[PDB]
Amino acid sequence: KVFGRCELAAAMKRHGLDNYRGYSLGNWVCAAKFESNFNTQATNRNTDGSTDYGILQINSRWWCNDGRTPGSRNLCNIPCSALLSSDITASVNCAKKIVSDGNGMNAWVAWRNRCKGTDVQAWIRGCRL
Ligand SMILES: [Cl-]
Ligand SMILES: [Cl-]
Ligand SMILES: [Cl-]
Ligand SMILES: [Cl-]
Ligand SMILES: [Cl-]
Ligand SMILES: [Cl-]
Ligand SMILES: [Cl-]
Ligand SMILES: [Cl-]
Ligand code: NA
Repeated sequence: KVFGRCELAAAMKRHGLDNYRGYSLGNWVCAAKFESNFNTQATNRNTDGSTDYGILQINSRWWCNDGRTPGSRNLCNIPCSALLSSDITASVNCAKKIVSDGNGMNAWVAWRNRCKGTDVQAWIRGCRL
């Protein structure tokens, strides 16, 4: 599913991501924009052999199981395929664990490089939330 911007903001809020760990909703929407362009089915292979899955490009090195990432963990206790669903529940629940892991949203390199410090409220501007 390719979400609309406000549609995704609303779904993230529904699932308790707004201000989670102090990160406003616009931070999450901005991260999703640059990770997946709001496409739940996005996948990308990393140089290390791991793969990133879903709207927030969650990595199989630590967070989900895909059966083909040697030496990896599955700390969200989910198949990586769950992160591609039109229903964002699994991605949101896993993102909550990731953002709590110590480095906040810097876990998402694209958030650090493209969202951090910017006017992230622009991403939810105009939305009925
Ligand atoms: Cl957009
Ligand atoms: Cl915001
Ligand atoms: Cl594996
Ligand atoms: Cl393969
Ligand atoms: Cl594990
Ligand atoms: Cl699994
Ligand atoms: Cl949803
Ligand atoms: Cl933080
Ligand atoms: Na894994």
